[PDB]
Amino acid sequence: TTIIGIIYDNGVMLACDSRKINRINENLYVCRSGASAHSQKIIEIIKHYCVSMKNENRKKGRFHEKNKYFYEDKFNDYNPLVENVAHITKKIIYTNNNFLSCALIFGGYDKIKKQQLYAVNLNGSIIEKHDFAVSGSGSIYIQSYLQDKYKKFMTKKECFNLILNCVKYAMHNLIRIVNITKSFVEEFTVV
Amino acid sequence: MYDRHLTIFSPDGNLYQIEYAIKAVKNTNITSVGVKGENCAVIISQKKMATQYISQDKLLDYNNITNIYNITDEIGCSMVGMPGDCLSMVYKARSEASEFLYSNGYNVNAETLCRNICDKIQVYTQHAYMRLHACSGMIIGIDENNKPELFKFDPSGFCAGYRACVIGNKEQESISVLERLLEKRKKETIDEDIRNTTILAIEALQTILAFDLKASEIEVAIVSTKNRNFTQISEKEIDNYLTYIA
Amino acid sequence: AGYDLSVSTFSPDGRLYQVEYIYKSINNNNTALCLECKDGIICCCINSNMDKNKMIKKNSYNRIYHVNNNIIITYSGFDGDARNIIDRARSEANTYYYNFHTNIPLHILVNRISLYIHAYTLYWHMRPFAASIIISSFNEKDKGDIYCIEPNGACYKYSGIVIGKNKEMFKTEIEKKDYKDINVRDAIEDIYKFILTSDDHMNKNNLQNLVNFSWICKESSYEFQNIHEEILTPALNKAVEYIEK
Amino acid sequence: LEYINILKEENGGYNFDNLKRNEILKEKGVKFPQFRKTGTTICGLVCQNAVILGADTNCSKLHYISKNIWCAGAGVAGDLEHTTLWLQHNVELHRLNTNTQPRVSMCVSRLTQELFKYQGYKVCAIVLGGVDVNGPQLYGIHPHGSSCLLPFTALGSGSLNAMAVLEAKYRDNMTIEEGKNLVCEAICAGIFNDLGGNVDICVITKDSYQHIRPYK
Amino acid sequence: RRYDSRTTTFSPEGRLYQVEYALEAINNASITIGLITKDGVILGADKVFISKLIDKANNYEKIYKIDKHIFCGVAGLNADANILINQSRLYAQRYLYNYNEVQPVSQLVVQICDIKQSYTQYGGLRPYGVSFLIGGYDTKDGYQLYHTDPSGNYSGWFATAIGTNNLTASSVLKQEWKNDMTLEEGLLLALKTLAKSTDTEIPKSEKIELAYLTNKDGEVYQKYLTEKEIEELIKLYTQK
Amino acid sequence: TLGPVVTGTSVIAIKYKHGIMIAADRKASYGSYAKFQNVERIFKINNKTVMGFSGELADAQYLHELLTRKNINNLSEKKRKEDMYTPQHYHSYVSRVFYVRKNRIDPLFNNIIIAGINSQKYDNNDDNVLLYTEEYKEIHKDDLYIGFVDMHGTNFCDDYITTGYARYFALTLLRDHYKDNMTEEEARILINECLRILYFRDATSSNFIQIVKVTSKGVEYEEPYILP
Amino acid sequence: NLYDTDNIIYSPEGRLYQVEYASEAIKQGTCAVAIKSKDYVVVSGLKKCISKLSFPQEKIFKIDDYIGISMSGITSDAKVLTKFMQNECLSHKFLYNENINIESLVRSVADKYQKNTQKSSKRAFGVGLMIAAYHNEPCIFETRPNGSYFEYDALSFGARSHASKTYLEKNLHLFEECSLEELILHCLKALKCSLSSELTISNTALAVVGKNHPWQEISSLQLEEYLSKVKM
Amino acid sequence: NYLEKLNFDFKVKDVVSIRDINLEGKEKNIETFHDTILLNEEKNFLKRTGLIYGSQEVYKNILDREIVSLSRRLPGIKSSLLSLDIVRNTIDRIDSYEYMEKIDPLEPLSEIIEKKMNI
Amino acid sequence: YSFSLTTFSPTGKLVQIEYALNRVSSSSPALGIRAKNGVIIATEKKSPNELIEENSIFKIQQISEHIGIVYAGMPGDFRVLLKRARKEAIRYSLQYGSEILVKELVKIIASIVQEFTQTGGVRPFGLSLLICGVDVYGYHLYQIDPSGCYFNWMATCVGKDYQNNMSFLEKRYNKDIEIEDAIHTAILTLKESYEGVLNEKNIEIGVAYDNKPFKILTQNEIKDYLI
Repeated sequence: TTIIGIIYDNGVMLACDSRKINRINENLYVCRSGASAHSQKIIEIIKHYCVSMKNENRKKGRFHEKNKYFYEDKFNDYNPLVENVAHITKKIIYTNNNFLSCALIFGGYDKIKKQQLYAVNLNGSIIEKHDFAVSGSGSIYIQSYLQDKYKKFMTKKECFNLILNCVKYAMHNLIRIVNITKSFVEEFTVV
Repeated sequence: MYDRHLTIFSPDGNLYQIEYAIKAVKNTNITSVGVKGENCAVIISQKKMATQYISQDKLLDYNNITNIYNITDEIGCSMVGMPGDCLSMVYKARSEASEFLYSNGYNVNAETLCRNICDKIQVYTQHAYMRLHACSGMIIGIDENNKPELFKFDPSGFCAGYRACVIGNKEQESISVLERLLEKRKKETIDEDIRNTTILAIEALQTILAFDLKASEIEVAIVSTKNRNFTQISEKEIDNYLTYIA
Repeated sequence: AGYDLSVSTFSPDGRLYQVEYIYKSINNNNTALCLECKDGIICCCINSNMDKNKMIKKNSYNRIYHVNNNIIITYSGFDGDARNIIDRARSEANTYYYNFHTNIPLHILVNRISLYIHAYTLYWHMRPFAASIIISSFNEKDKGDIYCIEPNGACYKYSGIVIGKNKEMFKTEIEKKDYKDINVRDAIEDIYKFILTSDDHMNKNNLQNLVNFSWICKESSYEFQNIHEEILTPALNKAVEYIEK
Repeated sequence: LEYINILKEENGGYNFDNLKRNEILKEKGVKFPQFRKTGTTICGLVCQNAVILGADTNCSKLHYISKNIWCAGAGVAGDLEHTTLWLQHNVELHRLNTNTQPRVSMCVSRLTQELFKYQGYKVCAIVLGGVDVNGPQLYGIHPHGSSCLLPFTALGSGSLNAMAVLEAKYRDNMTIEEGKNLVCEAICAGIFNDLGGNVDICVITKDSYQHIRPYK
Repeated sequence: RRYDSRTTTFSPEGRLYQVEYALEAINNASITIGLITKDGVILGADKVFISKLIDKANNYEKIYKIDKHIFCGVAGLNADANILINQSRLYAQRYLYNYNEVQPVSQLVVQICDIKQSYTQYGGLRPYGVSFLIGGYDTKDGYQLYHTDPSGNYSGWFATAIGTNNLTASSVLKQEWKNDMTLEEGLLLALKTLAKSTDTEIPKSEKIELAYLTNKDGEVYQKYLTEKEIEELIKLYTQK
Repeated sequence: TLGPVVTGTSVIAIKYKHGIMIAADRKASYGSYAKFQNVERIFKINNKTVMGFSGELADAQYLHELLTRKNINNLSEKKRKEDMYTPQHYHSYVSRVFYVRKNRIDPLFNNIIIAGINSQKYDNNDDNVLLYTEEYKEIHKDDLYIGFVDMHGTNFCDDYITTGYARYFALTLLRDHYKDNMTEEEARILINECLRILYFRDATSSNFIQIVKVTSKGVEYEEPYILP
Repeated sequence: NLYDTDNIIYSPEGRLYQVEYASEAIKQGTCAVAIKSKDYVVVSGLKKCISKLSFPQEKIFKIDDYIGISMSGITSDAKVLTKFMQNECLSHKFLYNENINIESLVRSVADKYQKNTQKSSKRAFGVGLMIAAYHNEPCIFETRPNGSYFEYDALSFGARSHASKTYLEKNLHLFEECSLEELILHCLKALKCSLSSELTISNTALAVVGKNHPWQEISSLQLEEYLSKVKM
Repeated sequence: NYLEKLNFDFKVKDVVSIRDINLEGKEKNIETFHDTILLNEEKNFLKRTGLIYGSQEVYKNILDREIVSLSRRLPGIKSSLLSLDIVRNTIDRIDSYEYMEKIDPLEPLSEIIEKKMNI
Repeated sequence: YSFSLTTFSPTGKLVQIEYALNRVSSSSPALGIRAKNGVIIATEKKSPNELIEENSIFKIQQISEHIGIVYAGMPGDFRVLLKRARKEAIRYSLQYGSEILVKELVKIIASIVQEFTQTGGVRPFGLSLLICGVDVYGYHLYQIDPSGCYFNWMATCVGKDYQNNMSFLEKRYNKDIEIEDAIHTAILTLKESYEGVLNEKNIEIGVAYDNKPFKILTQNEIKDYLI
C-alpha cells in the first residue's frame, strides 16, 4: 500500500492507493500500512479517542462575538490537536508492540503548530515531518523524486501534479487524495 | 429511627431521600425550559449561579457561568442542581455515550442515554451506600429517523418523553403556560419553524421567570435537521430575538 | 439534628450541613488573595495565625505551589488535604504528558480536580476534603485566567478571588480600582496596603516574614517565579510610609 | 480489583479441565477424529435496495440475525453456529432494550471484536449483510476480524469461480430477479466446478423477507 | 455504623435475638404435618386462603420435590423456601454427579443446616426464616424424616408438626399413631390432625393438600394428591 | 520490545575543561532503507544533563518521556537550586529501569549515555529554571560526570564513553588522543576525527552531524554541520 | 459532644475532635528540645522512667546518616513511623545511591498522616516527631496529627513546654552562629528549665549531628561533663 | 516476588486438593489467556475513562463496583449481582461467562467462608 | 460494614418489606385476566402534565415473543427488573434453544427479589410485578411481590383499591371466557376505580394470543374496545 503525504503552503495533501483513508476527525486524517484487522482495530480505537477529546474540548461560555467539506468548528475552537492523537497512537502501538504492528501516516492542521504531517512506523517511532512523509512498499522507487521537486513552498497545483506523478510511478513499479486546509478539507478521486 | 436518613421506605412509603434531593434541586431556582418543535429542538436556560453559601461578585467572567452542556456532538443536556453533581452527571452521560459508541459502533440515541442514566440513578437510589445526585437533567437529540426528541429525568429516575417542559423552581403552574404556547403553535420552511420555536422558548422563559432577561443572562442552543450539531446561539442573535418578541 | 452527622445524608430542606461546616472551617483559616494584571497574575498567601508562633524560619512555610513550571496552585484550607490535591494535580499533568505529549490545558486540570473533590462528597466513610483551591496561569495571547474550586466541587472562572478570614473586606478593597490595567510590578504595593489594613494581626514587622508571592508574567518569560526580596522590600517601605501618614 | 474476581467466581465460562490429558494423548501419537469442515461456496451482493446472499447445502447455511439481517458462514460448523446464535440473540436483546430497527454496522462491530479477541483460533468466515436505515450494506468478515463494505463478496473453498463470475457480470441498479440469476451463476457454477447439495437464496428486504431453501 | 442491626449477636442471657424472631415467623405460618408409615412417608400441608381466584390446580406452594427420592415442605416464608430448595436441589444433584448415588437425606439436611448456620453465624445478614420437613427413603436406614430450623439444629421425627397450632397437632399425633400403620391409615390420621389444627370438623378439600412417597417394586415414586383423591379421602374419613 | 527496526548508529561523548561535548549524527536507518536523516538523537532532560542513545527509537523515546516526567516532578517540588538531581541520579534511574525490563524479558533496545555536571557551585541558572524557552567557566573532572547503561543493565563511569559501532574502533582513537582539560577547538577536532572514521567505516552512519555542549552556561545546541 | 464519635465528622464550628485528642496525647508526652546553629543541630530530651527498678525508655531513634528523630507520644506510632522512614531512606540510598531529600521524607510521612486521618476505620497517629537533619544545612521539622509539616529554629513538646518555649524565644539570637559546646549548654539548660527532678546521665538523651559528624549519641563521660558544666 | 511466600505454615498437603504442576507460575496457555479475559478488558476500559475524563472517574467506577459487589449473599448460594451488571453496563450484553456452566466439591461451607474473606 | 437493613422485627412480620407493600398500595392499578384463548394484562397510566408523549411512558412491556410484563410501583425498579428478566430469557435461549417458560423466569425473578431483600445494605424493591405468557404448557399469569413470593394467579389486581377491584373481577369472572369478554371485563374493572372520566390515552392494554406473538394494542384498538 503506497501512502503518500506532502506539505504545501497553507495546507497539506495526502494520498493512498486502492479504504486506507479514515476520517478520525474533520481536520485530521490517517492512512494505513500493515495488517488488515490490526489496522482497523487501532483506527477504530483512535477514532473513538479523538471524537471523545473533540466532545470534551468544548469550552464553557460564548466566544468569538470532488466533495467540499467546510469545518463546522470555526477558528479551531475545540478540534483536538494532531500531535496528541499521534502520540496516543504511539503509546497504544508501543504498549502492544510485541503483537500489534502497523505503519500509519498521520496529517492535519492545528491552530497552535499550523499544518502538520506526522509518521508512525512499526513500534513507537513517531517523527514530525515539515516537508514530506512516505512509507510502504515501493517507496524507494519514488523517494529520490520526493527529494527532487519540493523547493520550499511549492504550491497547490504543483502539489496535485507532483503527488499524482508520484502515486502513478509507485503503482506502475484508483487514486484518491485528501487535502486539508485551515478552513476546509476536500477529498477527490482520480481514476 | 433513621428511616429518613438512608434510602429506606419509611412508614406508608414515600422514600424521603428522593424528595429531599428534589427539593435541593428546587432550591437552586435556576429555571431552564426545553421545547420541541418540528425538525428542531430548542433548549434554553439561565446564566446564573446556583443558590448556595457564596454569592456572585463583579470580578467574575459571567460567560463561564453555564448550565447547558454537550454529551458527544448531537445530543445536548442541561442539568439544574448542585454544582459538582451536575457536571458529574454530565460526565456520567459522556461515559455512557462513549460506551455506546465504542461497543455498538454508532452514536448513542437520546432515549437509550436517558434510560441508562435512569438505571444508574436507580442504582444510586436503591443502594443507601452512596448519596443521591441532586441534579435533574434535560436531554435533547435527533434520532436516526431525523425527528426531534425531548427527554427529562429526575433524582427519582423517571425518564419519560416530553414535548415541552421546564426544570427548577415554579415548575407546577408553568406546565400550563407552555401548553398555551403550544396552543399558539397549534394554530413552513426549516428556518421558519426554527425561529418560531426559538422565540416561543424565549417567550416561555420570559413569562415564567417574569423579568426582561437581558442578553447577558440567557444561553440558547438548538439541534435541527439543517445543522444537527449542538451549538450555542450568539449573544447578538439572542438580543435580536428578544427585541423581536417585545 | 442527625442529618448533619454524615455528608451522604440529605437534610430535610435540601442543604448539606457538612458542606457549610467545610465552608466555616475554611473561612476560619488562612487567607489567600490572587488577581490578574496586564503584565501577568499575582497570588498572595498571608499566614496571620502564625503571629503567636515566634519560631518559624524566615519565609520557609510556603502555601503557593506550581505545576509544570507553568501553572500556580494555592489554597486556604488544611495543609494535608491541599497537598493531596496538589499531588493529584501533578499526577494528572504526569499522565497527560505521558499519554498525549502535550501540556495539560488548564480547564482540563481544574475540571478534573473539581470532580475529584466532589468525588469524596457523595460517600459515607471517607472524610470530605477541606480545601478551597485557586489555580491560575497567564499566557501572552490568552491574557490571564484564575479558577477557584470550592470544597463542594464548584469551579468558576474569576478575574480575582479572595478566600478565608476577612475575605469580604479584601474583595471590597480589590474592587476599588480596575486591576486589569495595573501592572504586576506596581500591584505589590496595593496588596501590601490591603493586607496591612484589612488584617488586624499583620503589623509593620510581620509583612516580610509571614507573606508569600509568585507571578507568571513576561519578565520571567511567562513561567513560575517567586518575588525576590529586593523587589518586595521597596514596596514594603512605600506601603508602611503611606499607611503611617 | 476484587469485584471482578467475585464476578469470575460466581459466573461460568469456558472450563479447561482436560488440557493435560489431551496433551499426553496427542504426544503419545494417536490420530483423533476430524472436525466437520462445512466450508462451501457462499456469496452475496448489494442489489437494488436489498441484499441478496447465497450459499449451498442438507446443512442450511443461510442463518438469521434479524428480520432484515441474514448471513452465510464458511468454516467450522460449531463455531459458525454458536457465533451466529450469539450475534442474533445479542441483536434481539438490544432491539428489545433500545426499541429501534437493527443495524448492520452494530453486527459488524460486534463480530469484529469477537473474532479479533480470538486471533485465528476460531475458523469463522461470515458474509453478513442486510438492509438498515443507511440502506443495504454487505460485509466480508474474515477469521482475523477485518470487516470491509464491498459491493459483492464471495467466500469459501470454491470462492474463486464465484468471485470471477460476479466480477464479470455485476452491475449497479440491478433487478432482484437478475440478482437471483447472478447468485445462481456464482453458486451453481462454483458447485459444479469446485469439488454440493442445493443452492440457497434469500432476499434481505427492509421488511417481509423470504427464504428459498429449495431454490435449485 | 450507627445503622447496624447487629444480627449475629448474643442476647444479654443466652440467645440470638433475630433467631427467636425468625422462630416466631415459623409460629405464624400455615400448619404443616409430617408422618412415618410402614409403606411410605406422608407430609400434608394447609393452604392459606389468599383468595378464591388462586389456581388450585398445580400450585402446590407448601410441598416441593428436591430430588427423585427426596421431597420437603415449608412452614415459613415461601420466597426463602424457593432459594433454599433450589440450593438443596443443587447439592443433591452435585452429590449424584460426583459420587454416582442417590443423596442420603441426612447429608442433605446437614448441608441445608450449614447454609442456615452460615447465615446465623457468619456475616451480618439476617437469618433464613423458614423451617423444613425433609423426608424420604434410602437403603441405609429405610424411611426417614427430619425437622430443620433457622438455628441449624435438626433431629429425626416419627411424626411431627410445625406452624400455627403445632401443639394441638403434636397432641393428636401422640395419641393416634402406630408403627405398623398402612398408607391409608396414615392419610386418615393426616386428615384428622389437619382438621383438628384447623378447628373445623369436616376438612375442606380445597384448603388442604397431601403427598406421599411409595417404594413399591424397588423403585421410589412420589405421588402428590389432587382434588378428586382429596375429596375421596375426606369422604372415607367422615364415614369412619 | 520485540526487536530492532529503526536504529541509530553511534554517539561520541567526551569531557574537556569547560564541560562535556557530545555528538550524534541524526540518522534513523529502517533496516536497509535510510528513511530519515534529521532525527533528534541527543535529548536534554534538564540543565546540566543530557541523555544520548544508540538503538531502537521507541525505547529511547519512552525513556525520554520517563526522564522528562521525573524532571517535571523534580521542578514541581523544588525549593532550593541544590534540590535538582545530579546526572548520577538519572543514570541510576535508567540503570534500574533497564534492569527491571531485563528481569521481565522485555529489553529496551538502546545503549544509553547519561552526561552532565553533578554540582551547582559554578552555575546559578537552576534557581530560576525556564522550560519553555559572559564566558565559559572551567570545570574540574571530578565535578563532571558521564555514565553508560547497556542492554543487560551494565553500567560504569569513565572519562570517554561510546556506543554502537564506535565502541569497536573509535574507542582506540579516543584512548590514543584524549587529554585532560582540552580546548574547545581541539575537542571539536577530536569529535570530527571520530565521526569521520565512523562515516567512512560504517554503512548506517551519516555526515549530517549534531553537536551539543553541557557547560556552566547550561545546555547549548550547536547548529548542524556537514563533516569536512 | 455528639460529633466526636468518628474521625470523619466536623463540629458546627468546622473542627475535628479525634485529631485534637491526638494532639492532646502528644501534649501528655515527655519533654524534648532541639536547637540548631550554622552547621550543627543538637537534639536532646528526657527519657521516661516508670519506676526506680525500670531503666529509662529510650526516645531517640536514628533513621539514616545525618537523620535522627525523637518521639513525644505513643510508642507504637513512633515505631511504625521510624520503620517507614528507615525503609524509605534505605530504599532511596539503594536504588539511586544518594542521600534522600529531607523535604521529600517529611512530605511523604505527612502524606501518610493525611491518608490515615482521611478514611474511617482508622486513627491519626498519637505522636509528634522532630525530623531533624543536616541535608547540606541544619533543619528541624515537625509533622502534626492533622496532615501538615512545619519548620522551626527550636521546638519543645509537652510537659513543661512553656518554660522551654520561653527560654528558647528569649535566647533565640545567641543560638545562631555559636560553638557546639555553647549550643549543647543552651539545649541542656532548656531541658533543665523543662524539668523545673534533675538532669542525670540516664534520663538525659544528648545527641549531636552536623558537619563531619553523623548521628551518634554522645558517650557517658562527655554527657557527665556537660551536665557538670550546666550545674556550675 | 512469586510463588506465594513460605512462612513455616506446615500444612502443605491438604485433604481437599492437590497442587498444580505449575503451582503459581501460571504458564501462558489457552486457559491462562481465558482467565484474564475480563480483567484485561476492564483494565482497558478504566484506562480509556481515567485517561480521557480524569482518574476521579476511574476512582468513582471502582468504588461503585466494589460497593455493589460487596452487596451480595454469603459464599455458597450464587448471587444475582444485578447492581454490578447495571454499573458495569453488561446487562445489555450476553456473553460466554453468562451462559455455559461449571459444576462445582470437597471443601465444607465453613472452609469456603474462611478462604473467601480471611477468617 | 455489610449488614441487612431488612431485619426481623419483634413479632416477626419482616417489617421493611411491608413498607414496600404500602407503596404497592399507593400505586396505580395494573390488572390482568388469563383467558381461555389467551392472556390479558391492563393498566391505568396517568396524564400528570398533559404534555407527556403517551408512546414514551411504557408500562406494559414485552420480554420474549410470548411473554409480557406489567407492574404497579416506581418505574426504575420496573426497568431494571425488565432488563434482567430479558437477559435471563436470552440466557435460557442460548442454554436450551427455546422460549423461556413462564415458571422458570418467575422463579428467577423471585430469587433475585428475595436476594435484594436479604442482601446487606440494600433496601427491597417497591413494585409488584405481574408476569404473563403462553407456552406449550398453556397460558400463565404470575405475580412476584416485593417479598419474592410468587402466586399462580388467574385474575388479579394490584395498586390503589386492589381489594375492591379484585372483588369486582371475581364477581364477573368465569373459567371459560373469550378474549373479547376478558378485555371488556378488564376495561370495566379499570373504569370502576379511576376517580374521573376514562378515555383514550389513559389506559394501555396488552394481550398474548393462543398462537400470535404478545402484541400491545394500539390506541385505535383500545378506543374501539372502549365503545
